[PDB]
Amino acid sequence: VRYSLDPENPTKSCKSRGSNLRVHFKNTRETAQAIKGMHIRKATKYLKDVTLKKQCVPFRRYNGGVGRCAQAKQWGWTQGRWPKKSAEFLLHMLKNAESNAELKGLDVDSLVIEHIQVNKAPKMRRRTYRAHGRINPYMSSPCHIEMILTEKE
Amino acid sequence: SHRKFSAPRHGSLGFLPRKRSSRHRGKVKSFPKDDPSKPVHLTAFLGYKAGMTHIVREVDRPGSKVNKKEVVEAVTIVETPPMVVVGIVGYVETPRGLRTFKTVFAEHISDECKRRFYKNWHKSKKKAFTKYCKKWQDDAGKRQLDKDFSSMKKYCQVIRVLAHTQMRLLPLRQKKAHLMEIQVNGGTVAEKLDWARERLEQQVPVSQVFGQDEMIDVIGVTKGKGYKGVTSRWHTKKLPRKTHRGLRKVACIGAWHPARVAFSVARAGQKGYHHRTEINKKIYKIGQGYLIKDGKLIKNNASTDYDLSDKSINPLGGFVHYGEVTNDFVMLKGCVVGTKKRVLTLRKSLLVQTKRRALEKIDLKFIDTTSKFGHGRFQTVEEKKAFMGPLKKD
RNA sequence: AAAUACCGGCACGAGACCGAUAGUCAACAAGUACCGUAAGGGAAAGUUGAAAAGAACUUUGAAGAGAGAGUUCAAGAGGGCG
RNA sequence: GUGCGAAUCGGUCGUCCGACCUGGGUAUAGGGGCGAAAGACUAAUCGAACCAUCUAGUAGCUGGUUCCCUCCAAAGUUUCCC
RNA sequence: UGGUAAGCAGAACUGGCGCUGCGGGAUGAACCGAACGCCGGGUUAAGGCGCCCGAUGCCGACGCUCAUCAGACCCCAGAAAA
RNA sequence: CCGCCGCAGGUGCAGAUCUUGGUGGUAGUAGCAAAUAUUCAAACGAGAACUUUGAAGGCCGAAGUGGAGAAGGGUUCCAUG
RNA sequence: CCGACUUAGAACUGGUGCGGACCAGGGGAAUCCGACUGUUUAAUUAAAACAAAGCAUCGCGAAGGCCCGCGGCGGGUGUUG
RNA sequence: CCUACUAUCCAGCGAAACCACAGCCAAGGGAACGGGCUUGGCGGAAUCAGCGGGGAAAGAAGACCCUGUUGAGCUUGACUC
RNA sequence: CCAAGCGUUGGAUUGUUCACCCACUAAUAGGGAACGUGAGCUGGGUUUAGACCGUCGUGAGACAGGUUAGUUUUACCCUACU
RNA sequence: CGGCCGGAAAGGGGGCCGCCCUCUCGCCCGUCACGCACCGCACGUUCGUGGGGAACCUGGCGCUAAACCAUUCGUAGACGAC
Repeated sequence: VRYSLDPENPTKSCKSRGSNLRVHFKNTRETAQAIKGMHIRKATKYLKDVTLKKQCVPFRRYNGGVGRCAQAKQWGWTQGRWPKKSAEFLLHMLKNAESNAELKGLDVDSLVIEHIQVNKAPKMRRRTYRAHGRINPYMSSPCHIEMILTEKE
Repeated sequence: SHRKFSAPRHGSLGFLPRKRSSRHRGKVKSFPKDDPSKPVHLTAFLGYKAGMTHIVREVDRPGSKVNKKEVVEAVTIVETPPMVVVGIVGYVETPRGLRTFKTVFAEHISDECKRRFYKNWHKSKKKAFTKYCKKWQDDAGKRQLDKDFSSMKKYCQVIRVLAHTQMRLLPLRQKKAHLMEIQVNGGTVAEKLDWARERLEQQVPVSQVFGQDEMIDVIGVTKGKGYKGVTSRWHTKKLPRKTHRGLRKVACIGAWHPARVAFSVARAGQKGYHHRTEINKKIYKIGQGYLIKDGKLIKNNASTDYDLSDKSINPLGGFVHYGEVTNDFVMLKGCVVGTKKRVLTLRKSLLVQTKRRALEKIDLKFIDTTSKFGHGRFQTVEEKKAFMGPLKKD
């Protein structure tokens, strides 16, 4: 593996990663942007509220048609969703990350999400059948996720 | 080519931004023009629409076919408990308009008024006007309060007074009182501000402001109808039945080549909940509140001079979707603007009234207090009992 | 008979030719897969590394997947990988 | 009407013992068949099916026609021509 | 020359645009000035010089005209009899 | 793998509704609406609006959404994972 | 002694409702066209178009009339008259 | 005015046509109907539901008309068989 | 003459624009906006393919003659407007 | 230096007196000598205790709040908003 950003020093950081993860890229990039400037215990509490529909994720770049909610005003925005599977997929990663921290001998009550990045994975093809004997693509849009934590206050 | 047959427009372009009015309380856009000839008075009031009922009276207008006969008129009851004055606000006449000069508030403000300066009253600490109210308990604090007045009869020209509602008394859910700037019209600025300070922290009933047979103007936001279509909103012609995509719309929204859609073409959007100002609403009578003398509560508000019976203006089952009218009320002619319970700004007339219809004198024979929660028959509980005899419950 | 002709067939030798969208349709399980009732039509598709030395073991998870170790000049070559 | 569908669905309709409806077997083949006749049907193809070859058919007509610098630089007029 | 006339159809002569930028005409294939290698100084043409906008911010000259539709620059962009 | 002197050409792309492959914006959008209808508990399980068992409420209503064949399909049959 | 389905009539009765849901023809005076039933452009025309029975001519007594076939002591009508 | 199924908001899943660059107007001139140019109006992030004025919107190298020394189906008193 | 602020209608026959008549009325003035306006409708008229009649043609067919039946697609993009 | 009086069209920093207050200088002619006299040279000299922001000191005086979500309402409502 070769991550995007090296950790500022490799003693205070643990990394976690997952390739070909089958979530919507345009939902996971928005929930991975919301989670970026947080303490890890804040992040686990936050994604739990996104699962139970208690705090929204502000859709900023991929916001085409995305509806308007009352829980996006705390982000200073208009449009928000509660993407369940993206919350579940980079919560499993947070649990793997704080597993790596305990094994690498860190204060796990102090880890801050320094860098988190969601790329596009290779698409997977299947077919929809449309009017007048035509077949159109029905392709899934999976994503690679990588993240680096760092112990602080 | 040209329009084949001439028709008028659908709807007015005078009320054109057909959007939800950002205010819930009716703002007085224009207070009536004053002259220092008259004695000092309030020019507006804040009432609550309770509901509607019949009236029967003998009409005096000579020459007409309704002269010396009886009629039946729709009347609207607006419950109006006495309003409390909490502050005075100065205005100065500027070349850019008319600028607020100096506000001075009273020492004691009731929590019902205080609620207006909060969204989350439960979570709050009620700390508003804790350090302002100090300025009456001190010698040095006084010597700003006293010079804030001397500056306002020297420089300031238009004087308005800050009234609020006694929502404590009203049968609604809400307790958060409505504040309202009411312009003190009448005599000179010294006479006006000496009056307003004496009336500070006191109550003003409706007999002070509005008389009887007085043409007033009612200001209120209309009843909301949500997102309505073009034939629902603008009341255009419906298209005839065989139309493929939809028959409930305007067909052509403009020519080719003024190549944009004009502001005058009838589209779909928000209908109702618009700020409106109907004029010439004749007051028939001002009732009395639920007094307690002798121990015995008197409630014969709707007792006229041709009934003599002890029925309230409350009909059987009170007013539907409002509640029980216990306070002093006003009773105008016909329909007024907005829902049941709706806060309603009653203002004095902008015009002069020199007609027969305007100076007509009212003499109510009968007030209907039959149930409005169905096709009611009985005026009073004693009528229904005397008619229907005893029941199984008895 | 001999001298002449020969894009089929069996075997060879060569080239100022092409170098995997080129050169045969076919460098590979190609007249293959697939399509058409049939006559017929007809593809795509080469490369880890010198050597599998193809990642024991610890650890998180239901698992895909990771984090450390480890092999190699190199995984910034990890099985469709110059 | 980017369909449920390269002709379908709903209501409402025509006929319902006869010139009726229908499965299999069988005969007719491309300037040919078959047609209670619409140039209709002949495998989503019909005023001449489908497949391969002649064949890279011909086009006074459309469209394109790939590096730089310097030097010279036009014509839309005469006569004859299905 | 034909046509009431046409930003119409057809000729002679010379000059242009097409094949050609540049300064002026606010704008514009053809008008007016003038034709171009890459630059500095000077000065002109045709047009300009209230402000946009380089230049009259001259103590410019002499008259004319008041418009409740003033007037204001080749081609040229809206007028007559009276 | 290249310089110089000669030699040879399938020798230079922005366009051809160019060929082949690859990726955008639209867009987390259109949409996932024909034929009445779902619900409470328990089990197995890491995980249940959808599996399975029970209980209820329903539909097909013998020209059936039921039991058997013909043509066509070719292991789709059955058990266990 | 043993009966299985009808039919007609009467009394009383209900808030005049009673083929109570479902099933289930609107009618009349004419004009044009084609007799009628039947058929037709599958995927824009179901019609007054085609057909039709009835009517009327034309050909031929077989080595023949009408038609097929590259060919023939070849073939269809014809197991006909 | 009422009902059902949508549209609408959410979890999960998730295409397509189309697209020089793109996208606010009045007049001027211009291939005589400008989103871009000239002179004026003027110009405030990111967006949701709608709507059908405009993009001389999409669709398909006009099925009308003409030309081509391009054809085909049919006809006959065309020419040659 | 100043003067476009507000009006300028309901019907019989016709696909009609136009026409003409009935009735009402203050009055029943004339026009433009791609001869406003089909992803707004409609499809009566024209103007494909089926058929009938009349005139013309030897015929196939023709009619600026009459007649009847004849598929009206897409917005989820940018702007405009709400 | 503390008070004595004004300022509202976009309040504006000033006028005047006492005393608390300390010189006898300040302005203008003439003597008296001095200061990196930096050896011909460029952004010199100001309004500047400017504007805007991260922070570190050392003193006092002072203050302990509301918004949004979540819940509820139904005068409101596609969703937001209210």
